[PDB]
Amino acid sequence: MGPLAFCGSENHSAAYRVDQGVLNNGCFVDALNVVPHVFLLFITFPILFIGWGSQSSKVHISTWLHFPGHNLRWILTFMLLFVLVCEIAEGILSDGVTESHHLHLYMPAGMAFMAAVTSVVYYHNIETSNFPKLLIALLVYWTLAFITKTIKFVKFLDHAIGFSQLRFCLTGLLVILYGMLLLVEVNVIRVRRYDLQDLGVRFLQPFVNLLSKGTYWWMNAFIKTAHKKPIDL
Amino acid sequence: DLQQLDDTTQLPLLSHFAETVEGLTTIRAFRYEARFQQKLLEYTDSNNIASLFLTAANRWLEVRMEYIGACVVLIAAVTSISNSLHRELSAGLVGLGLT
Amino acid sequence: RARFVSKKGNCNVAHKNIREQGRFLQDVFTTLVDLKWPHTLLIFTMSFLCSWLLFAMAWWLIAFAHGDLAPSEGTAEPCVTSIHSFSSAFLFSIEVQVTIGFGGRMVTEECPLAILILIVQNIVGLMINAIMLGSIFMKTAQAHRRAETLIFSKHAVIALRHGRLCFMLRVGDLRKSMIISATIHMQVVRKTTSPEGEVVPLHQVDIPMENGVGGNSIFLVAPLIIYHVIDANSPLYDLAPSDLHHHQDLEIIVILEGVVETTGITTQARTSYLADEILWGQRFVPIVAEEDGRYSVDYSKFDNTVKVPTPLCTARQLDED
Amino acid sequence: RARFVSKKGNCNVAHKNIREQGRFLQDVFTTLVDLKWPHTLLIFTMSFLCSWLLFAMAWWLIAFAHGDLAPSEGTAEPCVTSIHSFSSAFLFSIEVQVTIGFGGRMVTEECPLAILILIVQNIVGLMINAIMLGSIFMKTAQAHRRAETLIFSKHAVIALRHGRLCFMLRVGDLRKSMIISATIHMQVVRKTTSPEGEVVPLHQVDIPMENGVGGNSIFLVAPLIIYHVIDANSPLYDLAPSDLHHHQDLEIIVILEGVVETTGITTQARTSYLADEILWGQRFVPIVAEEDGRYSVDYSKFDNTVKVPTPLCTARQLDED
Amino acid sequence: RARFVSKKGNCNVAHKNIREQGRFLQDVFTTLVDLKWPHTLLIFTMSFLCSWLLFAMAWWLIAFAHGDLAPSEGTAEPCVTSIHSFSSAFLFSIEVQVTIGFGGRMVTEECPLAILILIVQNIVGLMINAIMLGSIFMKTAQAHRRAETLIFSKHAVIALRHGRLCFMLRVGDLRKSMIISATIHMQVVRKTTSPEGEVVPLHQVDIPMENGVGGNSIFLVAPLIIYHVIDANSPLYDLAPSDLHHHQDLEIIVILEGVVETTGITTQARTSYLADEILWGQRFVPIVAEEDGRYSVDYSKFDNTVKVPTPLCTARQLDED
Amino acid sequence: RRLVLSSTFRILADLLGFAGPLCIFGIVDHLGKVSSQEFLANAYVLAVLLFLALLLQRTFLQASYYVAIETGINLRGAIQTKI
Repeated sequence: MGPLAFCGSENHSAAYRVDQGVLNNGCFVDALNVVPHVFLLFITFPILFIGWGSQSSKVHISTWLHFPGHNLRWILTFMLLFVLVCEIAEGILSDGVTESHHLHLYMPAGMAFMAAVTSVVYYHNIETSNFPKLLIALLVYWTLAFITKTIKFVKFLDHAIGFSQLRFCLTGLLVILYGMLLLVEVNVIRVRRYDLQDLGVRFLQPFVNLLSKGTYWWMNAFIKTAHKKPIDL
Repeated sequence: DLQQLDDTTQLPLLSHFAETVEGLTTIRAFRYEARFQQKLLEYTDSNNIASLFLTAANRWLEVRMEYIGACVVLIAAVTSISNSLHRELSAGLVGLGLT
Repeated sequence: RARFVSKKGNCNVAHKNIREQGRFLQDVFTTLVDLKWPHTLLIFTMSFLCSWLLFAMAWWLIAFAHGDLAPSEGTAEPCVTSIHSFSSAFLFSIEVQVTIGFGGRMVTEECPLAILILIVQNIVGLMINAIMLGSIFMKTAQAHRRAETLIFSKHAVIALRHGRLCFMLRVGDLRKSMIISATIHMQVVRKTTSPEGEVVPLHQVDIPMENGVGGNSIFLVAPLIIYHVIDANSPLYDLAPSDLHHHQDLEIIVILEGVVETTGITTQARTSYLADEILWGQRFVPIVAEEDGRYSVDYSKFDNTVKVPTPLCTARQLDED
Repeated sequence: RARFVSKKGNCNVAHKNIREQGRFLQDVFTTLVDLKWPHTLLIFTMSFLCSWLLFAMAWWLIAFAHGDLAPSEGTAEPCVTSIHSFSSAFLFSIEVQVTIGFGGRMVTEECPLAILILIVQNIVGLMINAIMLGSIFMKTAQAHRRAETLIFSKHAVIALRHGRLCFMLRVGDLRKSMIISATIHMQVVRKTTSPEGEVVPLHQVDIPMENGVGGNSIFLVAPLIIYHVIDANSPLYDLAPSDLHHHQDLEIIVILEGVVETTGITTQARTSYLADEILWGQRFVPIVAEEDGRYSVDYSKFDNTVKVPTPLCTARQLDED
Repeated sequence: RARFVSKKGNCNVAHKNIREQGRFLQDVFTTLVDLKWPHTLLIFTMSFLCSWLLFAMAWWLIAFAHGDLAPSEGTAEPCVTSIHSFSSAFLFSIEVQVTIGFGGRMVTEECPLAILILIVQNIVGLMINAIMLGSIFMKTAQAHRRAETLIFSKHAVIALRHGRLCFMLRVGDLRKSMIISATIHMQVVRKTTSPEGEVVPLHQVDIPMENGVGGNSIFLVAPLIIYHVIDANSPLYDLAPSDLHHHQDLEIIVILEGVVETTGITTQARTSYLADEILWGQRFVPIVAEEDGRYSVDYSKFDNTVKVPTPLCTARQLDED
Repeated sequence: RRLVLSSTFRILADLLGFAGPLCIFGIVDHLGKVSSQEFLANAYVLAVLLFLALLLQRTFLQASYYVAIETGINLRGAIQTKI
């Protein structure tokens, strides 16, 4: 409704001020929060655009090796996407009290939403290529996101607003899951360092992703080809 | 078509059982036992792959139908709260809507 | 029924089940200039917008970290002058990375972090200027667009010259740019079988072009007739006149390769012929005329052919009278 | 009477009736560097003036649409500072697209449409900088200007060496830049007729260069004598001494192809010979001399020839004594 | 036990005792683009930082030599405006050499030495812009990254076709970019001995590819089977089936060379085969299928092979029944 | 062990079956006339919480269903070979 500020346009344009304790500003700490999400979003859309995103325009169309930690990353991802959709909602109900349009409450987890979705599309296209250690962009993302959320958690501790705030319990749950993603990525570093047999099997449901094990996306190509032809033995 | 695949792999297995109960003295007489055991093993592998593909097709249908069944709950809940916040549904009939 | 290469030179191959996607990932440059043109302008614009917006967020971080986006201003001089928005920092990153450099927003010597982020913005921006402008010049500079200005005959023929049967076609050049070291590979491809039982589905075996040396090199200025004389070691030795029809497994492809004299980059012109595109017992017309001291070739007459009397037998059968 | 290639290497072909103009339209780049030089500077200047004037009209649209060309000014800050004419916006588009960027006219953060038109001006201007500067560098970087620094003999000869008749000519290099993989194609072209009745008007058949391997490769440092020994499978086997005169249909063209070692781009040097440019029974003089530990070739002596006694008969007739 | 080339194409050579380091010093450019990538970004960044910091010290020398770094200022106008630190001169050298040019620091016409150091900064900065951006474009533009998108067979075979033994392997192309003039050199390398006593340790002798002309050229669109028929002049004439095992001194390397049609720069794909990688008496499966008017090759089926009955003897022994 | 995988998928699916009456209680207890207690008593976020909980309930129920079918199919093949 105003010019879009990122912060408090009101209070005679306060809270842009850094003056005393320089990392003590909440606008500074969500401005530090939004930088790894745009780093994955701006390193990952080039390599996924150039390596899987219609480089092979219709002519790629088979053996699927899974990296370790495979159920754990996707279940911990759905915990992250769940709690960060709660961050989008708890940001926008805190913004909607006063008509000033504070964009620090919802824009950084909107970038984290796009970063978590493109991180899982990065993991889904970095397995089944089996280039195994082009995951060094992804471990950089869990280090920088875990670092800036621990800075946000101890700066929430220094204002002593704790366990009454849904933003506090929200950010503490994000603090423990970002270190959980970092420890399963260093578990991927742990085995060896920087196969499954597949000879005309065609039933992929033991060895696919956890989401596409759960909602069966491999079978969609069979029901697409059933309209082409009656299927055989 | 997957159902037709399931019945066309169901009948050679049961006729193989009905053959091998009938000519058992001849089949044990030729000493061909491991080979017709292997023919049984091939028939059961074709039966298990066709029943598993009919299973995964039915599980595909049920996750897509219940995902759009969950959209019913989302849309009817948001029109019940968006109409009962402003206009008058008298704040009890929304429990029927949600239930 | 299904042709291998098209008549315009495209190849009808599907490439089933390429599992090894990491060898596609290890190379980026030929994959980058491999793309169709609106994907190239999309990766051009979004690579530049990605670098400008990410360095704009870095300048917005610097101007927030000094508190210069606070309008409560005392006397301490900012790290970059006259930034009080994010979009002013986006304008400042557009002034830095394009090196426009207006000067109402400019860097002062207060922040050393602004100097180091200006250094790494100038290095990353010069590097993507080198990669993206050389990539778009190598995109527009290839000579796969040359190859349909080297038009072949729509119908190939087979006729009799010097006693023997010669498989003839004609290829024309449409501009004054000559092609250095124009090489001809004529490949007859069909499903053959070994005598020991090996069936190969598309067996590309070459026939030699009859040149006069034996090495395949032509000088395409005027449109000239490429002819391969069918000999006993050639695989067209048992070709019938009745075999030249549809659904006969017989495909000739003609590969013209050379280097364009204007650009300096090499090219490959390819065409195909189906079995019913071969006219038995016919030959071309003379298309070259002379007037006022100059020669003239007629490209309206280029696919024009004429019936001649030939015997209706194989070249194996023309060793037996 | 009418020669095929000129003595300077240009070809006298007219190219009648090219109907298919859409295949000229599908390619633009080889058509762009195909042009003669003042058309290239005209398309260079008018492409840049076209982009600057059209984006100048876009900035004039933006400054009219905010009302900043109205001199009745209150306090609301303009989208681009200090534009109050069309020609100030033309100066502003010249500051943007060349990235000069003076700063008396500069963009502020009021108009987002000015930011998006600045983005698409910078993308379109960087793209035409890449295309037009690489196109003018590929225009000036070709080696068709190399080929008249590879001067051939003005008169070719025919003489006797090792018992047989050899068609001789000499080709000189004029600078210290060597030519990697110098290939020779000598083509004798005339109107021949088939025994079955096919008359072909300019039948380019090659004679092989006598090398010593059989593959045509020379090392042109000193000017050396290219010789093709006339054999029975060569088409100059029945050449008379009386046939070497004007209006005899006989044309030899000599194609020197290679790649320049300085530029890295390939070249093609071509010459021709009419039938009265061939001197029967003559040969060249030795032009190579040694002094003070170095060798010396004489380019004043380069077309100098000498009469020798040869028999005045064909090489077919020199198998019959 | 020790292979010559790897299966991925790298060569296992150590290069002992290269004493002549001055011939490495006389060339810099192929040594510069020879390096691995973080050394190239280190020499890129430190070359630019070296030139900016050295010219920044030259501007700091000029501003000290006029006394403009003295804050005791009268009325005499400085040589460069608004420099009062070293880091302001570093910002001024970054404004000059990148041609950003903000204007709060700018050159005035008082000092002629500032004009001459601005001239030599602009010449040296334009020269290192040309060398470093063209060097980083030639670094990213090479086609040694192409060569593992040209995948060979993991196992080579030997089978019987047209009566004779042929050494077979298959090579696949993974994208729609065609390779112009694809040449095959198959070299069998082992330690051989002369009859006169000369022992050579890695004797690279080539076998010819059986083509149909005799010249090695293929048209790799579909993956095709390269076969060399073992003849009596080939050095695989006395090869046993029992010899195909580990620690047998026998190594075949297959060299695919050509030029990429997208980039225009040439390439070389190489693989090797050890003696236990050769399967005796086997052949490939047909991998090419046709559906809906198009052809389809199966890259999951690409290393798939099949046992066939062959005699277990040498090709020397197959001239003796 | 595939049966206890199927059963604990039905334990977690039927644990997520008991979100709905709590969501109905929260939504129409809000309609009688930021801290966490106000955050779990807004009916729009409580409705989309019901949507995600029912979504996860349905996919865990069908995962329980599939792995029970796969255990019975490997049972049928094993005892047909034993018969």
